[PDB]
Amino acid sequence: SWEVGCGAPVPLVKCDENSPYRTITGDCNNRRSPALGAANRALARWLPAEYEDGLALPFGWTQRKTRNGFRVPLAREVSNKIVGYLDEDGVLDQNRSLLFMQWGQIVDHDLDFAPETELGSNEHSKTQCEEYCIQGDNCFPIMFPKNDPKLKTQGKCMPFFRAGFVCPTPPYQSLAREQINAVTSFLDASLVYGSEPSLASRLQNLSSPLGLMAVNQEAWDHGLAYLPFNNRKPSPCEFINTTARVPCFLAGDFRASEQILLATAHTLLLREHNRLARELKKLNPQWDGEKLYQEARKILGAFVQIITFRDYLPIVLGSEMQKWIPPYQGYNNSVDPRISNVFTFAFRFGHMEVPSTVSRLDENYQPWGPEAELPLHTLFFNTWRIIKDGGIDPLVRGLLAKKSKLMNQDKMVTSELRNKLFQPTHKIHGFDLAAINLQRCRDHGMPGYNSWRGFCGLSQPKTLKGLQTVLKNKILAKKLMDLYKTPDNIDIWIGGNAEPMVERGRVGPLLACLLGRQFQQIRDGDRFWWENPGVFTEKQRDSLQKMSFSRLICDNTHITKVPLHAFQANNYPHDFVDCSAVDKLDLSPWASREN
Ligand code: HEM
Ligand SMILES: *[C@@H]1O[C@H](CO)[C@@H](O[C@@H]2O[C@H](CO)[C@@H](O[C@H]3O[C@H](CO)[C@@H](O)[C@H](O)[C@@H]3O)[C@H](O)[C@H]2NC(C)=O)[C@H](O)[C@H]1NC(C)=O
Ligand SMILES: *[C@@H]1O[C@H](CO)[C@@H](O[C@@H]2O[C@H](CO)[C@@H](O[C@H]3O[C@H](CO)[C@@H](O)[C@H](O)[C@@H]3O)[C@H](O)[C@H]2NC(C)=O)[C@H](O)[C@H]1NC(C)=O
Ligand SMILES: *[C@@H]1O[C@H](CO)[C@@H](O[C@@H]2O[C@H](CO)[C@@H](O)[C@H](O)[C@H]2NC(C)=O)[C@H](O)[C@H]1NC(C)=O
Ligand SMILES: *[C@@H]1O[C@H](CO)[C@@H](O[C@@H]2O[C@H](CO)[C@@H](O)[C@H](O)[C@H]2NC(C)=O)[C@H](O)[C@H]1NC(C)=O
Ligand SMILES: [Ca+2]
Ligand SMILES: [F-]
Ligand SMILES: [F-]
Ligand SMILES: [F-]
Repeated sequence: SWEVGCGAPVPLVKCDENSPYRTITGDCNNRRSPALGAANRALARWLPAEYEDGLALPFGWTQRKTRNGFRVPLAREVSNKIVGYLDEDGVLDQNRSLLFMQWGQIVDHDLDFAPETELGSNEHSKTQCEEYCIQGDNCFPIMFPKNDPKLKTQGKCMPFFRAGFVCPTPPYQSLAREQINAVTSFLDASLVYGSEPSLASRLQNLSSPLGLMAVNQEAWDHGLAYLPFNNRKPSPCEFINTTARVPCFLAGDFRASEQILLATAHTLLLREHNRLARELKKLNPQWDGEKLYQEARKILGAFVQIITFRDYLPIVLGSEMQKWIPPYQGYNNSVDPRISNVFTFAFRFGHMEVPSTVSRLDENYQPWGPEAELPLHTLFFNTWRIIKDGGIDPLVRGLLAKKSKLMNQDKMVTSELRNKLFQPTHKIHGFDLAAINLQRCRDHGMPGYNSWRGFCGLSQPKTLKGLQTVLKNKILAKKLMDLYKTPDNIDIWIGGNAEPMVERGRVGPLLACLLGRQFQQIRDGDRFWWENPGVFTEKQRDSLQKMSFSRLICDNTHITKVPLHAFQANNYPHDFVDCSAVDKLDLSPWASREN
């Protein structure tokens, strides 16, 4: 008895079988169990969900029920006491480019998404929740503590709706609540091509047989393309400057326009497709619109994988890289490719790497204009800055020349993300990502810190002094303890991120384990992993090993000077070489001789 069945509300079709191209929804990868890794399924559970009433209520819901005999601290008070800081001076990561942070957010959005509950294409709940903070059904407000400034100017709470959950929708029972993953589990650039047929089609240019993606027809960037605008009205990107009226962009993943620098990456990727598409058409004049689409799409997914696994992971995990992700040994069909629930919180470490400003640089990498550098908080859902203020180049240079914020125990998340966040639904720039990240842990029903420490075979502290050693920080450990009473209750997000960083890495033991586990799993379980023999020919593989994020920039913007290693900190003149010195992708092995 497993309850094994629940395969209801989810899109399903026949397995193309023996087809050399990934299905959009992620289905048909695992032949013997077709729905593994597919979009719109439940986040996998490495450990049993822990809810207040065992079944679905989060801890904190019933204001009288304890978790391990203690009251869980209000999400925002954990923010105020531990996560906040004021001095942005000294904070930058001295050997990681702002692209380091940015790539993590791409990978993240390629792997997982637990959307919010709706139930109101018009309803008094998307207003009874924001206007009166009444807890009920899917409205689980973030109450403000006594003494929070925000009390004085904002209200009684920050509205917050519980995340979507499998099987049905409506008021639900039976089993433990499981959240949905509306995105595919495999590193496959689903953020560029979509997870859904439908949406996947919308994205395509099917007015012509060139196998191109749709591009904006209203604005251009020095003859280079932009992402299409969205049909959607209302539109937050429009609401951000009622005078300008520039809607959000349309991409394979709905979160694309959340911040300007993310929209930038999305558009460099689209560009890479179209570029690949044309080139392919040149070498093989007789290929299909579909054929061109899938083939470029396959080369692109191979790209996102190579940079992630060869260039990005080695530096998030550091020395702990070798221990969780041993060299590739072939596709294993028994390895479960599904993205676990805890990963979606483990991967949120990147939030502590986001700095407070964003720069635009001129051709010599000098401040572009008088208002070059801007507060990150005016950039949430900001699209007018790209379209009407220089385009992409000024913004990509910033990613290569600036640095990320470095995780620090006394400085965790910049106030830009911590007090001034713009949520696409409501009106202000007054939300808190750290309190939300904490509240979301409880909604998803996550086990405590020690449960995960135990899961990774690491010591489990039970007293102040024990927590002091694990964290190697005396004061931090005291605050955490005064708010939680026991480490067993410490929310995984704040717990995993409070640990000191491993050698050469950028996350601690617990996080290196949970991420390290996830990545080995989504690589060993992917039938279409690029090295998996039979997916790309040997000569094609040799061609792909030369890809670099640097070249991607050369071939897709008008930048002519770039670093060789793009994630490490690079100083301009000196660390920047001319594009000609950077290896190009030789698309010649993709040639097709008929006779
Ligand atoms: C500064 C720019 C960023 C903003 C404004 C931002 C904002 C957000 C917001 C609002 C959420 C959803 C909160 C909720 O309703 O639960 C979210 C989720 C998340 N963020 Fe970020 N984020 C940013 C950067 C990053 C980066 C750099 C990373 C990692 C390297 C990251 C990783 C994640 C992860 C893993 C999720 C959960 C995804 C899911 O399963 O749905 N974010 N972010
Ligand atoms: C700034 O970050 C750089 C990357 O973390 C780092 O340089 C890297 O150091 C590692 C470890 O010593 C080396 O890794 C590579 O070693 C051989 C070549 O030496 C390669 O064949 C392997 O693939 C392996 O990855 C590299 O020497 C180097 N990485 C690269 C890509 O150049 C610096 O240590 C950091 N700067 C400071 C001051 O610490
Ligand atoms: C809302 O979006 C507006 C653009 O979509 C933006 O206005 C634009 O920004 C500045 C003025 O704030 C102007 O830049 C400069 O333009 C000429 C050069 O061509 C100079 O001579 C001017 O002195 C000016 O500094 C843009 O041309 C301007 N356009 C308009 C119609 O005002 C606003 O800044 C945005 N404001 C908000 C609320 O975010
Ligand atoms: C889909 O089809 C073609 C692909 O090239 C696009 O039309 C060209 O775009 C520019 C628009 O300024 C012009 O040079 C011509 O009108 C077109 N040239 C060609 C090749 O005929 C069109 O933009 C594409 N539509 C979308 C949204 O992708
Ligand atoms: C494929 O991955 C699975 C997932 O871990 C592995 O299956 C294990 O096989 C070993 C035998 O070497 C057993 O002792 C383990 O208990 C199995 N674990 C699970 C979860 O099945 C295995 O490493 C891989 N299979 C092969 C032989 O390639
Ligand atoms: Ca994916
Ligand atoms: F600057
Ligand atoms: F503002
Ligand atoms: F060149």
